[PDB]
Amino acid sequence: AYEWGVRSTRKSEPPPLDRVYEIPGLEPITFAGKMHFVPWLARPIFPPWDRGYKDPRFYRSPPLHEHPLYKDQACYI
Amino acid sequence: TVIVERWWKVPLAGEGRKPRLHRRHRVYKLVEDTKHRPKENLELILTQSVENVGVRGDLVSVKKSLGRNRLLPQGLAVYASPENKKLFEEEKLLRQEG
Amino acid sequence: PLHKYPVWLWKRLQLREGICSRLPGHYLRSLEEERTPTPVHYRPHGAKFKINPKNGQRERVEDVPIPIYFPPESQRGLWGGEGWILGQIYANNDKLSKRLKKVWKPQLFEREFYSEILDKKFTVTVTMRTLDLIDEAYGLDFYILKASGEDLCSKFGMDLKRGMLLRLARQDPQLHPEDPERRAAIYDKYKEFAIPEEEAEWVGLTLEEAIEKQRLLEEKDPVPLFKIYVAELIQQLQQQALS
Amino acid sequence: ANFVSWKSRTKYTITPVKMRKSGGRDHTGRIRVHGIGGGHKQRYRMIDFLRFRPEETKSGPFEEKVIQVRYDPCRSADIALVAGGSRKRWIIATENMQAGDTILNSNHIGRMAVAAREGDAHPLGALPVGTLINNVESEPGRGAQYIRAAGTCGVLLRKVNGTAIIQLPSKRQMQVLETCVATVGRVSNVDHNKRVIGKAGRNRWLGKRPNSGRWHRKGGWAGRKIRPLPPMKSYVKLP
Amino acid sequence: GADRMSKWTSKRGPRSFRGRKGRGAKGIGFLTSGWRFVQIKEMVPEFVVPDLTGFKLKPYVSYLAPESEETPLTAAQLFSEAVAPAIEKDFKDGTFDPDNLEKYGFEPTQEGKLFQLYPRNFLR
RNA sequence: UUAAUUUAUUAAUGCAAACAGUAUACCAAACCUGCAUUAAAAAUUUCGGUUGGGGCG
RNA sequence: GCCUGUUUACCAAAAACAUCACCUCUAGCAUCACCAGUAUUAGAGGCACCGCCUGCCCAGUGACACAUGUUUAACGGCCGCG
RNA sequence: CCUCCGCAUAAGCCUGCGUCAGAUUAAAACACUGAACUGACAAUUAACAGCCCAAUAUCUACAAUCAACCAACAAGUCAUUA
RNA sequence: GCUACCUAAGAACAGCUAAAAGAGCACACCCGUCUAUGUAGCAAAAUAGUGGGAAGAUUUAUAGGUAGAGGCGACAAACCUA
RNA sequence: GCUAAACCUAGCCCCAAACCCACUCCACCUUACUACCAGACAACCUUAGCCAAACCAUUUACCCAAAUAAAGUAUAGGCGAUA
Ligand SMILES: [Mg+2]
Ligand SMILES: [Mg+2]
Ligand SMILES: [Mg+2]
Ligand SMILES: [Mg+2]
Ligand SMILES: [Mg+2]
Ligand SMILES: [Mg+2]
Ligand SMILES: [Mg+2]
Ligand SMILES: [Mg+2]
Ligand SMILES: [Mg+2]
Ligand SMILES: [Mg+2]
Ligand SMILES: [Mg+2]
Ligand SMILES: [Mg+2]
Ligand SMILES: [Mg+2]
Ligand SMILES: [Mg+2]
Ligand SMILES: [Mg+2]
Repeated sequence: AYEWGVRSTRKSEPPPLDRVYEIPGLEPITFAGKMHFVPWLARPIFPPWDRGYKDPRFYRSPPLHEHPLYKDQACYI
Repeated sequence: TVIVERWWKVPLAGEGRKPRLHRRHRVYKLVEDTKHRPKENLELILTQSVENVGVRGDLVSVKKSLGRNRLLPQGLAVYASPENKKLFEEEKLLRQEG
Repeated sequence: PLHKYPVWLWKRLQLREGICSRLPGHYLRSLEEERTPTPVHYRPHGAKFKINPKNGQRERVEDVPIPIYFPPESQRGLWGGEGWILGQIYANNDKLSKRLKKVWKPQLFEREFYSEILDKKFTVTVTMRTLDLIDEAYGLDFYILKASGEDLCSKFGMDLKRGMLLRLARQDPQLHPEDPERRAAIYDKYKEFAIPEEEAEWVGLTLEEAIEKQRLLEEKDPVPLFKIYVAELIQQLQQQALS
Repeated sequence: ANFVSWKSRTKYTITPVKMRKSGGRDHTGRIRVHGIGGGHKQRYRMIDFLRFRPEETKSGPFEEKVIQVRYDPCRSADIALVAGGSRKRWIIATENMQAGDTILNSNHIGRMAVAAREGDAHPLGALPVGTLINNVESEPGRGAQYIRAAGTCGVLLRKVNGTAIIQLPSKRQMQVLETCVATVGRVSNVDHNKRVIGKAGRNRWLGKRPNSGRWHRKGGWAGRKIRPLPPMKSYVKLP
Repeated sequence: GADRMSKWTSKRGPRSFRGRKGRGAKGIGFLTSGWRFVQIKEMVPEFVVPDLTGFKLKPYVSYLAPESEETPLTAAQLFSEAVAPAIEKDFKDGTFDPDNLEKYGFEPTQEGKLFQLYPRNFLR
């Protein structure tokens, strides 16, 4: 099957992490304290972040697999 | 690793000083490389019984390819170090009693 | 005007300034050591004096290093004492021709190893000299722990060395309980080193990483002056009351 | 050089997507292919070259129905939207295909051959020897790539045991697996070589700049080469 | 050539530049999808002006006022003037506890009350 | 350019290391390294002397 | 010189370069232009419509087969004396 | 007497023939005083164009040319749903 | 940002003959074959017509890309800020 | 005698010594001199060339470790101008 997705147009994959996270029992020394992106070996892993207060201008809707009006069969409007 | 020698010869900038180099010293010349050489076989002591390449007991000098592929990663052979040979010969002497 | 210190002492001056002066002594000594590596791309001379032909007079000979280049692929993987040689090669091995430029490249074999101290397999594009050194050192952990910083020429090697040193110093459970005999045997096999904990954490770190670690250790949010004020006040009242 | 491709649509649709011309400009910006530039604006149509394809919760054969035959400026032949089921996809039209036609997209290979028409499609394992076919594939479930222009067609030669040698329009033989779906008949929009240009305005509208004016001396490759037929290339992977 | 020594104001760019530059005015809202401005009443600086009825203090001082020495008002003086008497009073009797100090005005964090000092939530 | 040093970068080659089966023999797949060759580029250069003005004689 | 047009901005605006017709060679093919195309296609070259036609050659060069050969609308050439 | 001009929009430094005193000197190709000036006084107030769009999945093949006859080819400049 | 090429969204072309047209004359517009004026001129390339096109291989407002061991080239060794 | 001639001080160069500095509030990485919103990609690389040898293809101090004699000695160098 001829796919319609171009690799140059889609989102590129992030580069792999450095060789410091593959060491069991060794914490990395990144730049999470200086609060600016560095040239010196500095690229950690940031945890996800969400907003505690909902904003109408920045509200994301949940997927379709858990809507209260979602059913198994599909209708035709 | 490619072993090369320096041309024009170093002028010897003292014995405790940094050797001063010139742009002409960049020219090298290939003399001998690690490849294109008849390889040698390493000694590995096996710990289990295999086919006709080894046996549990003595040692046999096998090739480097086989040792690095299907002997060391699978835990079928140990290096010929002066530390494990002592316990190996001790176990061999205790196995073959009088 | 003129300068007070030469141009090749500003690094030492900055190290002896303030923020870089709070570093421990062992780290500063390991950084200022600067030792020549082992000859790889050239055969070193036997004795310091060599008798050359054509004339029966002894002359002192010296072995000069080869300026090799270290790409980031060398720092990511585990390479030996080789690299890229950006030199020049004549035509038909004669100086009466043309001086061309030739850059040699080492051979890369993507293999897979198994560290016993860390108990985890890693995919490293290993060469041939590194495999030979591993076979001569009887394992990978011995090759990593015995070779100094001037022999690995890679950041992953120094990271592995520091991790093994921390694992051997902190006595942290490597595998898991229910079988401590294997961990005891592993710790007894690597007992001829045992670098203390206060010195193993500063092995292989660069200058920027060391400065960042020293700043994180010396962070400390500013304590409010109210506590110091009430402490001085209670001390003064106790001193004036107990007398 | 902020050169981004216009092929930014990972879902098949029916609305013609606007395309951007290039004129021989890659990602760097230098002209690498001469003779392209300046033409009439065109709209791209998502043409589905894979003939047999099951719908949602489907598996067996399905019927189709030709609606209307239009024209595609991106190629020489004309396209025709064929509706069927609960979806509509653009496919390549064939010769003698008008409105109100019925075509079949089957896949079950039978014991004997099938005397199909010049509109429906069937695998090569059920077609008689000596049938004008077109839009032949190379791998099972890959898509039609060979013989897709205007009027081009291929004829089946012989069969062995699991392969099917197809005679290409370049007089060259080429075999393929038996489980490959290929259309039957010839492509529409015939007599394309007889299309008289007339003036350079047509070439400028199509988007083709004139050739270089430099007088190049012909080397040794300008002579006629009377060469034999190259051997048949095989795509069947053998262990 | 064009000018270079002069600063970049709002009368130099074309139709696409007049708007996003401005003169440093503080925004009190945002925009929507219909070219409208949604002004929020909680973003405009509300000027709090007290009553000036019974206030007997002129903006100019008389020359008959005697002068005095000048000294900065550091935190130590305010501390010794405010918290020191209360601490001495509660310690001279026998009820001081170094575990809790929130009853003297000290706050361990600034996220509890509204008017925070270090992040400065108030304008001026 | 068929005037001079050379292929520094390709595709084809032969050799050496790297993998895996194979009854005293053959097969050398995809991707790295060095040596020598073939078509394109090229890193550089010069174009001697008298010639009752210079070339031709 | 097929035509319209364009070229030496600032001494030549032309018979000069291009244009449809014709001929030669190369390519069995999916993601960044070529091409979201399939040997009625694409790229590399010579003249440049419609009418009469393109007769010969691999000794020399290159290209293709390595079968001693094919190619000239590939580089070029088609006598003298009595 | 000319109007082969002007008024607006688009691009462009932003105060560049309004008043006052100096007008002895200084720039008008000479003068009055002012499109080649020194200091003070303040013009232009938006409704004009911008400053823009909360997401998850899905939908959009029958041109324009008075678009109603006809006729095409260079196959085309505009829309939504839960 | 002048000029060679490409890309996305726009604008321009009275009137007559309109043979269906990369048709003709001809406004505005694109370029400049010749005469006359000056070469320290209005101008480090101007002034009127005689000029070719002006429904398309035409011109233009905006934004972006192709630069020297190169860019581009309907090939002038033409252009890349006099 | 009109045009016009001279009147010293901002300091300017190198030594010895000394190691020299960087927020009063706001604005400064987008159209810097812009208060306010959802793909995190951005360094780690033989310098070259002119001249000289009457050309030029090998070669030509410049390389950042305190003086001097050794010594311009052995050496390298189309064994030559040179180093
Ligand atoms: Mg052509
Ligand atoms: Mg030509
Ligand atoms: Mg002469
Ligand atoms: Mg003469
Ligand atoms: Mg003509
Ligand atoms: Mg001219
Ligand atoms: Mg012109
Ligand atoms: Mg002219
Ligand atoms: Mg011509
Ligand atoms: Mg002929
Ligand atoms: Mg042109
Ligand atoms: Mg016309
Ligand atoms: Mg006309
Ligand atoms: Mg010419
Ligand atoms: Mg010279």
